[PDB]
Amino acid sequence: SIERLGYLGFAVKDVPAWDHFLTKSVGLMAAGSAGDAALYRADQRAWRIAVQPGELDDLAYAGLEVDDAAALERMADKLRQAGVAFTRGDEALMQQRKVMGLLCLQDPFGLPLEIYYGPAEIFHEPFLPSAPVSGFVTGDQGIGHFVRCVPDTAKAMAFYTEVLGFVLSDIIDIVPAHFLHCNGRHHTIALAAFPIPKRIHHFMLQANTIDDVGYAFDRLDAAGRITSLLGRHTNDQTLSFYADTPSPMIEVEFGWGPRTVWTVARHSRTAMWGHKSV
Ligand SMILES: [Fe+3]
Repeated sequence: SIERLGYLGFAVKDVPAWDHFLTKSVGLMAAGSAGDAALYRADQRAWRIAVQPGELDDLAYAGLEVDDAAALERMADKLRQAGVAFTRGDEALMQQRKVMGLLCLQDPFGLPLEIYYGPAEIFHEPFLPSAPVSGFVTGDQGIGHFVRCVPDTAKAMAFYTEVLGFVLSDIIDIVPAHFLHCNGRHHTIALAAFPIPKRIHHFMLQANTIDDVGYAFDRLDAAGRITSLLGRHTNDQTLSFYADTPSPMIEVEFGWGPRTVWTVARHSRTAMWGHKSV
């Protein structure tokens, strides 16, 4: 029943660094702020990534989107029937997130998830990137995807698939990482039992052309943030590179051209070619 990943919020120590990193390096558009948070756009939505101060330096929340008010109610029922605790968002939160309905819960292991419907769009104020990027691929596939580090894969799997309704695409023995989808995007969430002290390992934005990626690589390289050379994944075939975010241990992946989802298969390497570690 979850349709797609629509937005992400980070609680970071260096907001100045995050702002600069998101605009000048990644190419997102600054969209003001909501509360203590600075907002950034990637398309027509009023915002896609929120950055706020915090000693946490990690992903503070994930917005999971559904198509209408009724579907939101159906998620309410599903969560209750599955016995998962949740809370309705109040007027304050709803207008801070610019959504029309909002259920708040958390995955086991502690990641705050927000299920919403009716987001705000601003077409009269067309998106203008802060760095040279022709555009991002969002739409029905949502904002991108992230790799959630969890202590127990089977427990995380059951929740994401059984209650949230994600479906497995395939596995890669990196620790077997499990990739799940909830729309055409090969994966919106990947679950892996990595020994890092973080909620996620990385998030990924998909650009329209290979040049977008090439240009971004140079921008991030000049900043000294590259951690992975250009490459292409085995399972979704995304062509990308990885770079360090201003928050230690969390990284970004800028990619292009992934295939869309189907049959579960198993891969032994994450890279088809490339992706050499730097
Ligand atoms: Fe990825």
